[PDB]
Amino acid sequence: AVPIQPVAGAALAAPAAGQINQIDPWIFQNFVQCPLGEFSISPRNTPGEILFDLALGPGLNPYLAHLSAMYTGWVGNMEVQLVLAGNAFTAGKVVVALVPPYFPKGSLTTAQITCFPHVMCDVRTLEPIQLPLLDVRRVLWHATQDQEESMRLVCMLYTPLRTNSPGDESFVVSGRLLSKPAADFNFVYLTPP
Amino acid sequence: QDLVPAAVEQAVPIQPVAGAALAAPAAGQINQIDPWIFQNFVQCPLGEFSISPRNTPGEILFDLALGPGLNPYLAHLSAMYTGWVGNMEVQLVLAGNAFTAGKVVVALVPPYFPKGSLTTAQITCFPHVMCDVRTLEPIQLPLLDVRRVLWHATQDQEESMRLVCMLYTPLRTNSPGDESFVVSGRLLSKPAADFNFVYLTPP
Amino acid sequence: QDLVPAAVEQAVPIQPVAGAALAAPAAGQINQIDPWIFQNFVQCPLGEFSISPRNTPGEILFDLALGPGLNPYLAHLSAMYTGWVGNMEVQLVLAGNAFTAGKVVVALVPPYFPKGSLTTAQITCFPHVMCDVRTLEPIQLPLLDVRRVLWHATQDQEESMRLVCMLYTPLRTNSPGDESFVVSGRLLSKPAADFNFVYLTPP
Amino acid sequence: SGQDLVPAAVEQAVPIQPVAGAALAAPAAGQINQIDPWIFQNFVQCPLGEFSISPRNTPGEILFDLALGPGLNPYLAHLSAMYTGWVGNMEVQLVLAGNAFTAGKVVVALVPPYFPKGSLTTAQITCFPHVMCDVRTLEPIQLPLLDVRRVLWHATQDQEESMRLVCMLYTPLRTNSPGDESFVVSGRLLSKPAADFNFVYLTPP
Repeated sequence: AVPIQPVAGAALAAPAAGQINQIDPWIFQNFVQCPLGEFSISPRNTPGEILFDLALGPGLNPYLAHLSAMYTGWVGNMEVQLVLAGNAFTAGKVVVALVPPYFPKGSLTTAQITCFPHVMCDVRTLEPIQLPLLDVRRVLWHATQDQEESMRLVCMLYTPLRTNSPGDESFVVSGRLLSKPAADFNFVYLTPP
Repeated sequence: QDLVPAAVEQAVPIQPVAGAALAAPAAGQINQIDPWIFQNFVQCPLGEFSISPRNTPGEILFDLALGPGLNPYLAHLSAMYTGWVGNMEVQLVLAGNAFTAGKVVVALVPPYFPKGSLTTAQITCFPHVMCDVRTLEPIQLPLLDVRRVLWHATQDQEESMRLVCMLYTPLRTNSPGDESFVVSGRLLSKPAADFNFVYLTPP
Repeated sequence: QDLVPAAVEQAVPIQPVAGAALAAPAAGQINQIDPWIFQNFVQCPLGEFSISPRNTPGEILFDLALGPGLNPYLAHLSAMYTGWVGNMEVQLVLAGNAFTAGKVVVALVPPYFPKGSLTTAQITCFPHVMCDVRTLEPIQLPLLDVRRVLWHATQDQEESMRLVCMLYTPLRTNSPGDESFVVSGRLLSKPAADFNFVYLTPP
Repeated sequence: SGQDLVPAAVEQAVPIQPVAGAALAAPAAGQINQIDPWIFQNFVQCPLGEFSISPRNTPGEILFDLALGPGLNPYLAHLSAMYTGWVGNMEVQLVLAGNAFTAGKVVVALVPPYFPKGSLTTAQITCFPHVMCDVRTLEPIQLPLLDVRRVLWHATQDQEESMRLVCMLYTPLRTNSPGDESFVVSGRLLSKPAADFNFVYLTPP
C-alpha cells in the first residue's frame, strides 16, 4: 500500500501513436536482473548509504533493451522485486523510495528518504519484496532513442546492520533487484534497426 | 432599432483551460491546496516597477511568467511538490497623479512565440488590456495555462504563458514637472480555481 | 467563451466568527446593546493621523486594536460590563487633493503574530485593502474576532485582532509643492451585528 | 525470518478518552483552511526522530521528550511557517527492531500540560497513560498523541504548554550473545497527522 494513484499506460498514447505494438506474452512471466541492481551491506556502513538508484525504462531488461531497437517509443509500468539474503539473527532496515521524474540530485539524508512514497522493509524478510515502478510523465509517450528523465527507484540504508561474524568475513548481506514489464507495457512504431 | 452603448471597458474573453483533468492519468498524485489562497491578491516576489517620464513608447516595463513564482504562498509550497498545473489571476496597481497622461497595455503572450522584440503595433494583437496611468481601481487579468505538455515541472527554464507590459503612449506631463516623478506600479496575483500541485516530495 | 471583467475593487472575503454562541455556556450573562449603535459610523477616540510627503514606504501610519475602545459609544458602555465579544466594522477617510499620488494598504493582522516589524512585502499577505490617497468615498473593512479564549476582558493588554495601515507607495507630488501638505486621515467604526457585552457590574 | 521475537505490540488500551480537534476551533478562526489530503497517508520520520540505546545506559535515561505540534512532521513544519495556529491529534510509530539477542523494555508515557519539566523520575512515569514495550517488537508500535488543552487553539509560538511524550528506559539493555559484542539498538520515530489536524490563519511565511 504505497500512496500513489494508478497511471495510464497505453490508454494515453493510443490516440496519438500510429501503432501500439505488443510484446511476447512469455516475457511477462519471468523476472530478469537489472544492470547495476545489486548491492551489499557490511556492518561498517553507516545509515544513509545509497545502495542503488536506477531509472525506469526499457534499459532495465535484457529483452526490452534489445526490442527497443526496432520501435520508436514506449509506455508502461514495470514491476520490480527485491531479494535479500539474511538469516534470522540479523537486524537492520532498508527503505525503498519512488523518486518523481524530476527533483534532480543532491545528498538525501534518512530524514528525507521517508518523505517519498516508499516501502520500509526489514532485512530478515523471507519472501522477495514486490513493488511497482510507475510511469509518471508529462508527455504522451517516451522515445526509445532518447534517454529523458523518468521515475527512479532509490535504495537507502535506514537502520544499520547489527550482526555477528566469527573472524571473517565481515558477513555482508547481499541484495539483488529483479524486474519485468507490467501488464500495460507497449512499444509504439515499427522502424528498421 | 438597436443601441449604441460605449461602455465595455474590460473583460478579456477566455476559453477555459483544462487543469488536472488532462494530467490526472499521468501524474502519480494531484494535490489540492488550501482553499483560502484563492481568496487574496498578494504581491508577487518580483512585482515592482516604475514608469519614468523619459521612457519612449514601446519599452517593456516588465515581463513575468506564468508559474508558482508569482505568489509568495505558492512559492513556499512549491518546495514540497515537483510539479504544477493551473491558471493564475493577476492584478496591477499604478500610483499616478491627476496630471500624468499615458497608457500602458498588458498582453498575454503565448509560449513558443519567437522571443524577439515586440513593437507597439504587435502588442495590441494579443489578448490584452488597455489601462491609463491615472486610474484608481486596480485592473486584473486571467493568466491561462496554454501548454503542449500535461503538467509543468518546477524548473523555470520551461516556456509558459508570459505576461508583458509595454508603454503604449509616452508619459508626458503638461506642467513643467520634475523628472524625479516616476509612476510606481505593483503586481499582485492569486491562483484561479483550477490550480493544483502534483507530487509530494521532501522540501 | 468566458468574460474579462476588471472591476472587483473591494470586498475582502470573510468567514463568519461565532459571537456569544461560544461564550453563552460560560459567561454569567450576555447583554445586548442598543440596536441603533450598529447603524452609525462614528469616529474612534484615536482615529486621527496624517501622511506627510516625506514618509518612506513601509512606515506604519497607524495601528489600532479590535476592542470596545474604537467606538465612543462602546467605550462609555464598557464601564458597566466586565467583558465583550463580537466583530467590528471600520471605515477610513483620506482627505487628499487631485495631485497627490500614493497608495496605502490596510491589513488585518491576527493575534499572537510575532510583534516584529512588517515590510511592504509582508503587509500584502494578510487580508487587506488597497486604497489610494485621492479617493473620495470612504472605504470600509470588517474586523473579525479571531481568538483563543471564549470572551475578552475589558483590560486592553490582551492580544486581539490588530489593524495596521502602511504606506505602500511613497507620497510624491508632481508640482514643486510645499512640504506643509500633510494628507489627513480619520478612522470611524461601529459594531457589526454580532457584538455584545458580558456581565453587569457597577460603573 | 525467525519468530522468537515479541511481535506482541498489538493495539493496547491507553486510559484516555477521545479528544476534539478542529471542531472547536472552527467558529473562532477566521477562514476555511484545509491541508493536503495525501499528507495523512504515509508515516514519515520526525525532524528529531532518531535515537540509540547503548548497554551503558542506566534505567531512567530519557531517550526522547517531544511536545505535540507541527515540529513532529517535515511536511507540517514546512507548512507551519504560513499559519498562526493549529489543533488536532497526531499518530506516532516506534521502530524498535533490535536483534534477537537483546533484552530490555522502554515505557512511553503521555505527559499532560502543566507538568513541571525536568527530572521525571522513573517511579513516576507509570503514573501516566503509558505503553510498556520491548526492544524486539518487529511491527512499528503505533500510538496516539492527543491534543489535551484548555484553549481553543495553539499559536505557532512554541511557548504554549502542550502535551509531551516521554520515553524512559525502564530496564537496562543487555545482550545474551556468545561473545565480545553488545548490539546498540537504533530507534526511529515516524509520525503523521490524525484526521482532525488543521491550521488556523494564513500569514506570510
